[PDB]
Amino acid sequence: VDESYLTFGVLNEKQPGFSWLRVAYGLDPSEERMRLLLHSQRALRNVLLDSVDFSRAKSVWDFGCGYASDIIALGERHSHLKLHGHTLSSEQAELGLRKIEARGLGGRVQVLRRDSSKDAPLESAYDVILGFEVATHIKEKRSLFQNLSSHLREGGFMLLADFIANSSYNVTPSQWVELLSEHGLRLVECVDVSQEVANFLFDADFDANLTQLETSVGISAIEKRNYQAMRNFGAALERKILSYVLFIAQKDSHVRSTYLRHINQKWVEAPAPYAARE
Amino acid sequence: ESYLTFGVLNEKQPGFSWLRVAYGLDPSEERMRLLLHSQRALRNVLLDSVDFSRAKSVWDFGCGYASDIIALGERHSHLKLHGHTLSSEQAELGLRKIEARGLGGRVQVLRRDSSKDAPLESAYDVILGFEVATHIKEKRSLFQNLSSHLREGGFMLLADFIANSGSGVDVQDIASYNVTPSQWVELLSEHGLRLVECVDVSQEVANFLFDADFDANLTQLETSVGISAIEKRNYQAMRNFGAALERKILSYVLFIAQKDSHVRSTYLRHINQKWVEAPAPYAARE
Ligand SMILES: Nc1ncnc2c1ncn2[C@@H]1O[C@H](CSCC[C@H](N)C(=O)O)[C@@H](O)[C@H]1O
Ligand SMILES: Nc1ncnc2c1ncn2[C@@H]1O[C@H](CSCC[C@H](N)C(=O)O)[C@@H](O)[C@H]1O
Ligand SMILES: [Cl-]
Repeated sequence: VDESYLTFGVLNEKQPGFSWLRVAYGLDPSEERMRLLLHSQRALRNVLLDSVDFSRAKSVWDFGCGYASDIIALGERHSHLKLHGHTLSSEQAELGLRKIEARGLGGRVQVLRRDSSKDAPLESAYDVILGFEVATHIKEKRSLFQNLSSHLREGGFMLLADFIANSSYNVTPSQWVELLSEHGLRLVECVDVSQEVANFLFDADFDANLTQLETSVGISAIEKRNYQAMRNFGAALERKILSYVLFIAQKDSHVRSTYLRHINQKWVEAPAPYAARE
Repeated sequence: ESYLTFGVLNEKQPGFSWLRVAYGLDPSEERMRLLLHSQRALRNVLLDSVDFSRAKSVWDFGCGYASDIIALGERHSHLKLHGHTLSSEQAELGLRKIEARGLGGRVQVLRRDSSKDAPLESAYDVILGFEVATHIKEKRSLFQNLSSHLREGGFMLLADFIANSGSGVDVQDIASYNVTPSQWVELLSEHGLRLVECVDVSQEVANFLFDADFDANLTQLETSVGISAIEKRNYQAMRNFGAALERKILSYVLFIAQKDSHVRSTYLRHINQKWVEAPAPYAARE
């Protein structure tokens, strides 16, 4: 089961019989529920990717790329792009290589075993940097954002999907403003998808389905634990303890540091609700 | 003349008369201080967005008597600043003001039509337009000329007007050709201009312009001082413009935009529509 089937998605309403886990693992045979799973996951990614004219981009850096599904998809869609992914796992980089070669993308899509908090990437200035739920797993956040912003083209896009702590490593609204502002990163938009991700994750039969999943399919103690966290994460979004937010930012060395903090505060504290889009 | 620009007051000030204070009929030093502070506060909404130490060239595409670019030139000694004006005599007066301050090298005023004529430089870091586009009918010609001479990532800073009703398309003398929210979205997006922010200062300018005794004050100005029919006409137009803001037939909006050739055109329209339809209230500012 490709990692992309196990990502978050956005659902506008909870669907009474929907279980993301049963559908992703093919345990639910409903063709409509499968198309809903895939659509919701594509819709979440699209909030970020629809901002970028990739026909005018040359290079993309995913600084926590997993099994490289996102850069593989972009590389298949835009044949001219060079895409570089970072992972901390030597084996995960090997699995990503295998997927990349099997799709003929080996010439321009790479996965490197590099620590994005401290290891420079291949290119001096990327057009787009992607991070789907990576920054919250990284302790040295200023070291990370220094490395990211140093290797981002002026005017280049940084596209993040990450969490805000409203009260692993949780980041408060005021901390996000400073992390972005200190590194010359100007938000174009924040989009709050908290409730819609909570809707996607809500599974009234979750514990039953997770057990049923573990006898039918084979899932490791690691995988089981990871899915338990996703369920708990949905509950935290429901309770508004956390927010799940999409950040569309650009490198901007020409805005004043006080004005940069003004406009980043506007978007971090008053993100656009997802339900008001087209 | 610069004492006759608009300012922002957060609430109506009883006994404050922009006309009495500007001319000196009111000898209050505190009120004179308020008048200048309010006019600076309006400019600063736009000017505070730009790190001018990292800018090299500024284009004021409708510069009046060059007051704005002279001030910027004296604050930032490295800046080149170019102003455009339609008349012949305004340029001459501006250049004399410029030369009287030793700014002749760096600051220039040209008689050029900004809707059609190319500026001196091919790519400015900042383009300024304080109530200029409202006097320019050929909006697409103008914005093509502005954007094609703006650096990638450069700032365009406009003080201008959104028409909210049919009556607000033309407010006599002060705001001649105002366009609707949807027309603003198209004018900006078609030319690769992305809003960072819109700031609505309508009510605070109406507060600045409010004078319950304007008529009596205007007659005193004619009695004590000498003003021409063209001056008298402009001052009544400013009073009536303040009333029009109170009726909300138009909005006085500050636009902070950047040239952005890399954002998708559908997304560019989304984020420009957000700011034109939901501008930040000036009052929410700290
Ligand atoms: N400091 C760091 N440098 C590089 N990669 C990191 C990292 N910290 C976490 N990661 C990577 O982030 C990934 C998991 S975080 C979430 C998964 C990822 N968004 C995806 O789409 O698959 C893993 O590949 C992990 O190696
Ligand atoms: N098409 C055009 N090209 C260049 N300047 C123009 C213009 N249309 C109007 N202007 C200029 O805009 C100015 C009037 S609008 C006045 C506002 C000006 N920013 C100021 O502070 O004084 C005049 O100088 C006029 O010549
Ligand atoms: Cl004109």
